[PDB]
Amino acid sequence: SFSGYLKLTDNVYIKNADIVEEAKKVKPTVVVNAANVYLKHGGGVAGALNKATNNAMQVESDDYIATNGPLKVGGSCVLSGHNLAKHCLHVVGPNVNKGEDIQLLKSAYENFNQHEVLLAPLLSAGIFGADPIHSLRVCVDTVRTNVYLAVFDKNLYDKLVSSF
Ligand SMILES: O=C(O)C[C@@H](NC(=O)c1ncnc2[nH]ccc12)c1ccc(F)cc1
Repeated sequence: SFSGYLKLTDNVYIKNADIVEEAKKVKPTVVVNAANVYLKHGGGVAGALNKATNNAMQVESDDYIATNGPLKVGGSCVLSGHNLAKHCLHVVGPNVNKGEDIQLLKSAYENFNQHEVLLAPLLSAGIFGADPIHSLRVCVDTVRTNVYLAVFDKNLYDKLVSSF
């Protein structure tokens, strides 16, 4: 059901789209969230996905943290996708604006290999502060399963495709 995506490799596809609108249209098995270790979904992709769930994502996330403690940078957990997908894979890429190690970006993308197909944002890009051209290269060199990337910023999408 994914449509209008540009094929970058055998398994990586990309589109200039709002991941919330894409998830509402496709209802994928898995939507990836650009999470932090506390699952505090304030801004960026996380804030937008949580708002689309009417805060149900944050209520579920707070119960998960109260039981399990925080995730590791480079780690993930599978929770409900609520009204957006069957599941949400919350993945923690390093936040360069918080001083985190960019070398953990490959470990973050490895979580995608546990799922046959995913709708996802570009990890550690945007307000997480990493070079998005680097994030796209690590994605295509790490993920082996079928990944549909939704890039919100139009200017960024154009820059990523022309430089790929
Ligand atoms: O412009 C971009 O694609 C990069 C940016 N993505 C979004 O904020 C983004 N991407 C897709 N759908 C969206 N809907 C509402 C926001 C949103 C970003 C990626 C990872 C991250 F950790 C933080 C931000």
